[PDB]
Amino acid sequence: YYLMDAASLLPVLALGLQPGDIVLDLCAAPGGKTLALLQTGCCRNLAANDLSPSRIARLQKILHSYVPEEIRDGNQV
Amino acid sequence: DSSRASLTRVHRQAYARLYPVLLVKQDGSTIHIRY
Amino acid sequence: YKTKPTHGIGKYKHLIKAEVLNIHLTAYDMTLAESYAQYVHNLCNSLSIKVEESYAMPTKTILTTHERVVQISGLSATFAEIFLEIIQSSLPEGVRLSVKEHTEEDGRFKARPELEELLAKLK
Amino acid sequence: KARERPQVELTFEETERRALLLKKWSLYKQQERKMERDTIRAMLEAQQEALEELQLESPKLHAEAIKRDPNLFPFEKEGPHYTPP
Amino acid sequence: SPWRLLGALCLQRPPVVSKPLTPLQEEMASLLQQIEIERSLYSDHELRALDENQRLAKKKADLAQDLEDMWEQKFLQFKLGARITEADEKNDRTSLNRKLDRNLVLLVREKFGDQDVWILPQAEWQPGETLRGTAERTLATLSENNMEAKFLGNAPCGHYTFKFLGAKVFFFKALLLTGDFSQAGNKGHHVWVTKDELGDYLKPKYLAQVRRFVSDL
RNA sequence: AGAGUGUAGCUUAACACAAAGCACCCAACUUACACUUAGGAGAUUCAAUUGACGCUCUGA
Repeated sequence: YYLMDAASLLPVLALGLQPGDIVLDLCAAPGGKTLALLQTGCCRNLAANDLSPSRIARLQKILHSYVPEEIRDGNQV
Repeated sequence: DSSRASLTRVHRQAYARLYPVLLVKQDGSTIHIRY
Repeated sequence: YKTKPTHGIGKYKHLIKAEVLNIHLTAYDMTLAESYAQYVHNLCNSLSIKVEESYAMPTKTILTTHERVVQISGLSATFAEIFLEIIQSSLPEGVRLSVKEHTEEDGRFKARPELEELLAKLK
Repeated sequence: KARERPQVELTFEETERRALLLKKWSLYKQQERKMERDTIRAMLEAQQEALEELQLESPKLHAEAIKRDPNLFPFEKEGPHYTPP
Repeated sequence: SPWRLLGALCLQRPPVVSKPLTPLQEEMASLLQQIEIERSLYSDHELRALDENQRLAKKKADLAQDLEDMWEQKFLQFKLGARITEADEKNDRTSLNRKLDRNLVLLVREKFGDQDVWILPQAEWQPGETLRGTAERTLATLSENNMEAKFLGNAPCGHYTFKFLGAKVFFFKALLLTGDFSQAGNKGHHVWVTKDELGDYLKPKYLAQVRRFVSDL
């Protein structure tokens, strides 16, 4: 499980996500919402972007540690 | 040359038995469709 | 080395570059449509006709018919003559033959390798 | 229950057909691709010669000849059928 | 330069009846059927065909065939349309339904001053109209019926020049899906001619070259 | 009627020690393509450098 504020989970629920949808997340790092988008499983391709490579590093870490390599594959994330 | 392309086997690994079922619905036209 | 007459023998990226019709082939039978799509695609490859995609949108809800599409490009008006005649003659079983166009209202997900040089030229 | 037809093995008799009739396909398809390519060559040469002849006769008429047809925008056509409706 | 203003329209009527099977085709049809059935997981029909029959046999020891029967014999007496509507006339070249398994061309009898020969419908081209427009003009003038002939792209299929003064004729194709003739017994001598007797139709050597841009298929 | 030419689609490939090398075709993996794998069809036009069978262009 991932411990996070349940408030931050609401905007993901606000998206009417359907299978085979392409999701852009302009500010991804450190994560939380991105992980939730991945947990939905309705997204075909994921776009994760953040200006600071310092923060994207921890984003990389959390998605590596939580999400298996099988789901990453090639440009799905 | 319709005949060569008409009879073909589907390249799906798993499928149910396909019988050439006749397709007429008050159209006067005969069509052989695998169902 | 620049001054030596062998210069730029290693040049490679100059040889590469770092920088429309849609054909409908609907049939009720699911053993037929893709076979003819294959055939048309093979004809296109032989006569140097550029192909984009062979996309398939889902079966209509119930009875049930499914649509197979081939995207083609690079066709001349003169060469169309020969090409369209063959694809009409080769029609297997009452398959609706359509020629649809991109109407500027019909964007792609760019790959990571493609994006870097795009960013470099953007700024 | 997920097993329809388990065993389909037979004697060399079946394989004889499986092989030789497939070789007959290779032959049959060989002739048809040859004649297809024959039509290709014949067609393109015919149109080319005709256009050249029109060109030398009249320079302005071949120009209006090489326009793309707007009627091929909604072009819809069927082919052969089992039985007429 | 003196020229005779001539134009030509190839009305290639598409086949209405599907092409006949060569022996190998039905041989392989039976073969592909065998391959098809030999690789399967389960079908709802086999559940009623075999499984319920087997348990019914077990019940009796202590129908799918029946419902297949009535399916089979109902359409036997309900005879479908004739696959071959060619042989009944055998001679009606004027009739549209003469040969339906192959491409056919409509051919008219022309009456020239000094030569009398069967040729493909003519078009008297004008500098006012385009070359393509000539083909559309001659729809009503020569056939005097209902036309829904589809015209493809503008391009010269073939060109022939004969000298007696000179003549020039350009050939364009068209697709006529239905050619219902209002006046079957019209004065105009129109016949639908297949590829195989097309050579025997016309006598001239020079216009025998037409075969190059008209495919047998 | 004359004017040219000739190897399966292309190639002067051919000294042989051979008629070669790319093209091409179905089959399985693939939405497809493609790659790869497992198979198939191929030619030195016919008669002694010469003559005539096929093609092409000019002869109404």
